[PDB]
Amino acid sequence: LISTAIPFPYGYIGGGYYAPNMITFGSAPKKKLNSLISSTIPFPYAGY
Amino acid sequence: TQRVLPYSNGLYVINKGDGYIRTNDKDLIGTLLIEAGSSGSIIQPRLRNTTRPLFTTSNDTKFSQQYTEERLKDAFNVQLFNTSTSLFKFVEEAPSDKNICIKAYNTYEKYELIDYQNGSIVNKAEYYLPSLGYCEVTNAPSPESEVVKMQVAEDGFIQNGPEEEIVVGVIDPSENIQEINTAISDNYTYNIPGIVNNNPFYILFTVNTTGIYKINAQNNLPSLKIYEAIGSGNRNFQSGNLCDDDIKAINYITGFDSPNAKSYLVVLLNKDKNYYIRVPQTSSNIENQIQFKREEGDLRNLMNSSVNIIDNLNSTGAHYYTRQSPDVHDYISYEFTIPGNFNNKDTSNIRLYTSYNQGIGTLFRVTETIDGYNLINIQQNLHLLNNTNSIRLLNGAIYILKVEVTELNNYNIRLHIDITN
Amino acid sequence: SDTIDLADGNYVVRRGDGWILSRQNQILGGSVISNGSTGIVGDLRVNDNAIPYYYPTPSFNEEYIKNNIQTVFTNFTEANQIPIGFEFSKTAPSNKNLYMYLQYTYIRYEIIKVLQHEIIERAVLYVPSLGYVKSIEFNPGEKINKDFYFLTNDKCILNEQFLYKKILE
Amino acid sequence: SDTIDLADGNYVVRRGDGWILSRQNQILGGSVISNGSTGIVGDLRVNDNAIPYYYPTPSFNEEYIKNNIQTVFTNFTEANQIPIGFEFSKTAPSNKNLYMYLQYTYIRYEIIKVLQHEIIERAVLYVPSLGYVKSIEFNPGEKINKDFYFLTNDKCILNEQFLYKKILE
Amino acid sequence: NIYETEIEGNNAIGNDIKLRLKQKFRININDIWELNLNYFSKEFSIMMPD
Ligand SMILES: [Mg+2]
Ligand SMILES: [Mg+2]
Repeated sequence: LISTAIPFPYGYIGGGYYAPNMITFGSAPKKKLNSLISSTIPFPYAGY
Repeated sequence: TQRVLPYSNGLYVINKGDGYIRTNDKDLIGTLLIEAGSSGSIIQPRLRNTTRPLFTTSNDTKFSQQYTEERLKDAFNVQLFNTSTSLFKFVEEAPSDKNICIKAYNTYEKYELIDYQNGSIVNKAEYYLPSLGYCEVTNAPSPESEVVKMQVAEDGFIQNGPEEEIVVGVIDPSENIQEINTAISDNYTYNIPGIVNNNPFYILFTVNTTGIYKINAQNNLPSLKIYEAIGSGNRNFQSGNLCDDDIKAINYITGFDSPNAKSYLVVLLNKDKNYYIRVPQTSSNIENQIQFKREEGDLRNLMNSSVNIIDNLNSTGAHYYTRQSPDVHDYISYEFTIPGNFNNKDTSNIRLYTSYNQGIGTLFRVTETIDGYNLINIQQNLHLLNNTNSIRLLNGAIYILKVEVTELNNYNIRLHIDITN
Repeated sequence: SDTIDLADGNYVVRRGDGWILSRQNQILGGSVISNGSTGIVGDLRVNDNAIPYYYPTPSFNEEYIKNNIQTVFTNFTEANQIPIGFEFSKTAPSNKNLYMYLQYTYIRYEIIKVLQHEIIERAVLYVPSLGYVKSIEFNPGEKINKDFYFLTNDKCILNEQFLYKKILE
Repeated sequence: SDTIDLADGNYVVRRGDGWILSRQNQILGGSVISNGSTGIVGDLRVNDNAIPYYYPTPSFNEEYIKNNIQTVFTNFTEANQIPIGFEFSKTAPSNKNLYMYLQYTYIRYEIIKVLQHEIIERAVLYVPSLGYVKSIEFNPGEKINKDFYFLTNDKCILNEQFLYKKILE
Repeated sequence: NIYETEIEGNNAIGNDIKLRLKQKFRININDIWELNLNYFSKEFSIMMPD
C-alpha cells in the first residue's frame, strides 16, 4: 500500500487533468502529395 | 416466403456487419470544406478512452446489457465495450479544379443475440459496438441550390459497410458443465452424476486418438447434441488429458433437441479439439450413462449424423417421422426394422420419401455380426423428395437410411416409410 | 421572409453544418507560405474551445433548447468532451505569397414558435463542429478586400438545411 | 504436431511474428471510406493493449512461461511500457466504397515438453506485437466471403518460425 | 473523482501512474483511520506498551 500510495501528481502545466494537445508527424512523399497522411500522437503524454 | 434457419435450439450471436450510423446526423463528427488543391483530415486522436455503445432488447430480464456483453465476450471474445484506443483518420485531397466536402460519421458494428427455439426467435437483442468511422466525400454544393424543408426521419440505423452475417453459437451460461479430465481412447462409460440431478447440461471432453466415435445414452435415451469448441486445441495441449480453454463459442455438429428421442451419434472427433455434449432435461430419476465407443467397422459409414432408432414400425401401412432438419450437405440417419418375422424369404414392398426437403439417401442392410454391426450398401442416389419408386425388403431385417439434405425447404424433415404386403 | 408552411406549435430545427460566426474570422491566426512550400494548420476541439453558444428567448431558455436538441439530434454535451482534431494543407505556387487563416465552424440549431404560418419567436444554438480556412495570394503592399478578413453576419459556408420536428407538450 | 527430433526435456520455442487469433478479427472495429478519400487506421501499443495473453499447463504456469521466454527471447515486460505506434492507409477508388478492418498481431511463444521424441505438453503465450488490416471494395448488397471476416483457428499471416532452446534444470 | 472522471479515460498516461492511483483509491479513508499498531501487535505477536 505504501508503494502504491503515490502522492497525487499535479496536472498539465497550463492547468488541467483532462487531455493532451496532440501533434502530427511523418509523411508519404508522393500524383498524390500525401502531406496529411501521417501519424498523430498526444503531445505531452506525461504532462502530469 | 422467408428463408429457413437450420439452427439447433440454443443461444446464437450474429455479427450483422460494420459501418452502421444513426439517422438525422446523430453520429456526425463533422464536415470539412477543402478548397481546390488543398487537403483535409479529420482525426480521432483517442485522447479519451470513452466510447458509447448502443443496446436494445426484446426481453430485459434475461437478455440484459450485462448478459448480452458476456455473450458477445463468449462468442467473439470482445472485451472493450465502453473504451477503445484505436485511432482512425480520414484524409481527402480536393482536385485542382473544384472544391470537395468530406463528412465523418461515428460507426457501429451490429451484433444480434438470439434465443433460437424450434424454428423461431423467442428473444432478440441488438448490441451496437462503436466502430472506426465512415467517411463520405461529395462535390461542394452550389451555395444556394435550394434549401428544401424536410421532416426528420425515424430513429434507426443505416449500414454503409459491406454485407455480413456471421453466426456463432454460445454455451448457455445457466447450464452446468462437467469435465472428463482424461481423454477417451477407445471405450468409455461416463456415469451421469447425481450432482446435476436430471437438469440439461454440458460435458466437456477430448479424444485420445482421432477417429469416428459412437456416443449414446442408455437405451439411446435421451437424445444428445454434440458441439465442437471453436478454436480449441490451438494453444495449450496436454497429451492424454483435457485442457479446458473455457471456450464458450460452440459449433453444432449434430443432435436432436427432442429428449424423447431414440438416437445415437456417429461423429468424427479429433484428438486436438475439445468437444461439448449437451444432454437435455431428463424426466426420470433412473441412473443414466454416456457411452463412447471408437467405431472401427461399418458404423464409420454414418459420419456425421444422429441415427434414429425406430420402434413403432410394427404394422403395415403409412408411417412418418418428423425430426429437426439438418442443414444442406449435413446428414441424418434412421435405423429401422421391417415388421414381421424374419425367415429370409418373406418380403415387403417399402416406399421411402420425404415431404418438403429434398435429399440424397443411401440404404444399408444391417447384419449384426460378432464384431459389431455390418452395413451393406444396397441403394444409392435416392432422391427422396416425393419419391414414388419402391424397393422390396426382407421382413424382420434391420436397415439404416442415411439422408444428406440437398434442398432446405422446411425446418423439419418428415421421413415417410410406407409398407405394403 | 419569416413565413413558413408549418402548423402552429414549437419546433426543433437543424440548419446544417459549416456555420461561421461574425467578427470571429481571424480569432485563431494564420500562416504565410510562399514559393512552393506547403503550409499545414490544425486544431483540436476540446472543452473550452468546444463551448456551445446559446441565444435563448423568453419561451425557450437554455435547458429547453439543450434537452430538445439533444433528444432529436446529435448529443453535443458528451460529444464535445471527446477531442476531435482536424488539419488543412495548402501549397503556394512558385515565386508567390499565400496567406491562409482558419476559423471555427458550427452547427446551427433553432427552436421556433410557429403561429398562422409565420415564425413569431426563434432561439438559436451554435454547437462547435470543426474549422475552415480561407486563403489568398498576395503581394507586398497590395490592398486586400475587406470581405476576405471580416464577416459582418453569421453565414453558412455549406448548404443550409431545415430539418424540423414538432415539440410535444 | 507430434514426434519431433529433439531430446527429452523442456523447450522454449519462438513461432514468429504475425499471429492473429480466432474469432478476434473485427473486435477492434472497421472503417468505411469512399470516392477517392484515404482512410488511416492505427493504434498505439501501450499499457492494457500490450498485456500478453497466457495459456498455461499443469507443468508450465504463468511465471515459468514468462521467465523462460524473457530469459531467451525479447523482454516484453520492459519493452511494452514504451509506446509503439502503427498505422495502415488505404485509398478508395472513385465512385466506390471500401471497407477496412484492423486486428492485432501477436508473437507466439511455446513451452513444450518432449518425452521420447514426442511432444506431450504445450503451453502458449501471445505477446501483442503490432496490427494488421484487411480491406475490400464492395457494392451495395454484394455478398462477402466468410473468410475475409471470420477466422476459425489461430494462424500466422507470415511464415511460421520454430526457434527452440532447451530449458536447463 | 478527479481520477475516475479524468485520469482514467486518458490513455496518454503510463500505467505506472494510473494503475497505482487505481490501487490507491481501492482503500477508504476510514480504513486508514482504523489502522493502528494493535492490529500488527496481534498479527506479528509482538509485545508493546498498552
Ligand atoms: Mg419425439
Ligand atoms: Mg531485452
